[PDB]
Amino acid sequence: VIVTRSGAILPKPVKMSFGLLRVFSIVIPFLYVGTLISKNFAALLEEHD
Amino acid sequence: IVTRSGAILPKPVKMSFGLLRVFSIVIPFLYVGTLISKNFAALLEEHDIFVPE
Amino acid sequence: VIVTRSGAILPKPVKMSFGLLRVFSIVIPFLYVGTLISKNFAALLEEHDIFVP
Amino acid sequence: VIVTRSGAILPKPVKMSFGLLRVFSIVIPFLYVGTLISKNFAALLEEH
Amino acid sequence: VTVVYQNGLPVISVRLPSRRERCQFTLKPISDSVGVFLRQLQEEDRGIDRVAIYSPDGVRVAASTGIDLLLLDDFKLVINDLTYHVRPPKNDVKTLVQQLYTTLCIEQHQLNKERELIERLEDLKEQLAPLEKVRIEISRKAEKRTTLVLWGGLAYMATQFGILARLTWWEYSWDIMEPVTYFITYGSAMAMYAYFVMTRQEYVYPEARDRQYLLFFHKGAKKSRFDLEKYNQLKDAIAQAEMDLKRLRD
Amino acid sequence: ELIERLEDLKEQLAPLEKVRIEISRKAEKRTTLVLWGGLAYMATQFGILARLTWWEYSWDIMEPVTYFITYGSAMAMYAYFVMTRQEYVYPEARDRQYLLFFHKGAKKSRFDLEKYNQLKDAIAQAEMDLKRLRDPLQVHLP
Amino acid sequence: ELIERLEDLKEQLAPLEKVRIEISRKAEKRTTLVLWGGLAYMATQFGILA
Amino acid sequence: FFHKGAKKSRFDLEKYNQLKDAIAQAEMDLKRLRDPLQVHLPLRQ
Amino acid sequence: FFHKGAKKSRFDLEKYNQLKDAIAQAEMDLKRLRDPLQVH
Amino acid sequence: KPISDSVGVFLRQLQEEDRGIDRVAIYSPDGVRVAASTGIDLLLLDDFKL
Repeated sequence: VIVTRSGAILPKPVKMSFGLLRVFSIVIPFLYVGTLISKNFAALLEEHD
Repeated sequence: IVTRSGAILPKPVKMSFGLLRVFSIVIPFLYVGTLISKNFAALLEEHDIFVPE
Repeated sequence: VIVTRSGAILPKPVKMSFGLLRVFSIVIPFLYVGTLISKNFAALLEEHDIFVP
Repeated sequence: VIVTRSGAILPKPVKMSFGLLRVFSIVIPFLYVGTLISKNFAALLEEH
Repeated sequence: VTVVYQNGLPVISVRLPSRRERCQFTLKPISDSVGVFLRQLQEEDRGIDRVAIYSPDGVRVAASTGIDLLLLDDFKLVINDLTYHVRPPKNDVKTLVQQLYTTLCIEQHQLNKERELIERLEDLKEQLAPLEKVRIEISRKAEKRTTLVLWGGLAYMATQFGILARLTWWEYSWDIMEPVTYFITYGSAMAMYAYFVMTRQEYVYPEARDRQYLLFFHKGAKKSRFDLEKYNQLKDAIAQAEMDLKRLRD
Repeated sequence: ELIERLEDLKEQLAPLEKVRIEISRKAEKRTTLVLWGGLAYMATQFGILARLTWWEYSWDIMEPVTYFITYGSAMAMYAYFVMTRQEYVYPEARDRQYLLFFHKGAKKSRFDLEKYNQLKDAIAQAEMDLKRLRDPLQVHLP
Repeated sequence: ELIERLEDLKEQLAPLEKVRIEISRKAEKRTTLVLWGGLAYMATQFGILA
Repeated sequence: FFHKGAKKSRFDLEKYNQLKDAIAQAEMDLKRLRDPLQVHLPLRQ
Repeated sequence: FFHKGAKKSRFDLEKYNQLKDAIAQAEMDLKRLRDPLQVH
Repeated sequence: KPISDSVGVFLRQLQEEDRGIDRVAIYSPDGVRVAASTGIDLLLLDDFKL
């Protein structure tokens, strides 16, 4: 896998530039969206029965 | 997705309204499940095999 | 998968000869082995005061 | 696979030497250092 | 009319006049000829007042020619009155003497090319060995780093098991720590999906190990300033020479 | 000449194949014993936990026990990837275990694996050449 | 000779392919039934727990 | 399910898959014969 | 999504992936004709 | 077809195309007779007395 049948070595595979901080910058605010929607669903659940 | 020659695969085949038939088979059997769960709960609530406390 | 590259149909995939009997006849007595080695182990812990309750 | 295309049985599979001993020499002390920082974190967390 | 070999069989669908059926006639191209076709046409019904096949020039074609010769062109289908212009859908000495010329001069050409190819093989082995010496050392260092990454992953697993193990049995309750010990598993699932979407590559352990091995190998070849393009160029060249020398074994 | 040579090589193949069948059914019975023993452990764990949930303990006693058993086996499969360089996949692990038993049994019984394997290679390599020489399209034979 | 033999084998296919298509559809319908029955087992095991 | 249905209808299948292998053999032979009759270059295994 | 965009913009995908097979076949045949082993 | 047919196949086709024919032959530009198994392309090298 690391070595082709010829004996060559595969090139450096593609890494998404700044993709790790893209994941970190999409997980955190959508976690805050989950934070907001937990309260704003539990409150209207308990208060309007 | 791309073959050896550089060509492109045919269309990914779908089915005859898959979402509707999946929903129409998952929901009534869910109702049959909750019905037979209630029926089994009553059936061994009649005898002394149950355990709610 | 279903057919060969040629379109010929594969031979019948073999089931185990009386396999469904031979599996549950090893499952259930070893469930009893797990019964026995646990009812001995709980008594061994009850004897020497290492047990939790 | 077990045989190759020609009926050629594949050779003896590579093991690493003392590998069960090497993993047993590594699972234990890292579990113990997790125990150690467990003590360090538990005595300090609700202390603040 | 329609002659459709979508089945592989060119099947004419045709009618005679005063007939109920637009009758379909299946025919082989090469063995079914006009004669046995008219045998089929005369056993199918009774419209054998006159029936034939004419040329586009109007000449009567042979009654024993193959339909493969017929359907290569259009024709006049002959019934007693009307005319179907049926439309179906659809040097040599030099090649022989060139094969003859090369047949005289294969063996000396192969015997020359064998020496030439062994010369190229030997010269490229000479050109490949001193780069191979640096490649082995860089591969050893990258393998050491990836092996320590494997053992550090096992270290992470054992340390996580220890910190989860101590609190539940000696300090805290299982009832107040089971959510955290679930969310570590759900975070591991999110991390697997993050490795997939980050790398366009499925998180399985040999492929992840080889991923980190290649990244450490090209980091080491960059830091030791290795000529990787020369190295795998010469590996490809020697592999091609070995394939050609395998071709010369007959 | 080619068919006499290939039958000579089959003749040399003839005893070693029977020896390989004997050692192969031995190693196959051993790896089937290993498979049924894995099923045995898979059963007796469930029997142990079947007792320890209701019969003499509670669920909140053994719930972290089951949790750490599953997490420990999830870690142990990674340990299997550390030991040999392949993931714990059932036909793949069965192939490794069977072939390891094969080489153990061939080391004990001491028959030529290499003279089996080289010669079994030469069987198919000469048979491909006979197949190409008997081509109905590349006329050599009348 | 080969394009003769190909159409000979095509005509020898021609009666038996229909019986094969019948058996194939007849078993494929049962496989669809057992797939939807697996999903039925899954939905019922969800519901009796819920 | 297929071998079940075929044994229920007593479907002869050795003739079927032998026929399909012969047809695939013929088509591979035509695909090899594509070379010398159009490109006029030598053949393979 | 690519077949959706294909049905949208209507760019003869059948001609394209036929022509890819044709150009790969002809390219392999030319490399076959440029054998370093046989006089051509 | 010149690559597949001999003279005898063409002559039997010419024979069966009618019925009122009994004697057929293909002669040379000279008086001699071209046989039945002779290839058509060898006959189409030159003219011939039919």
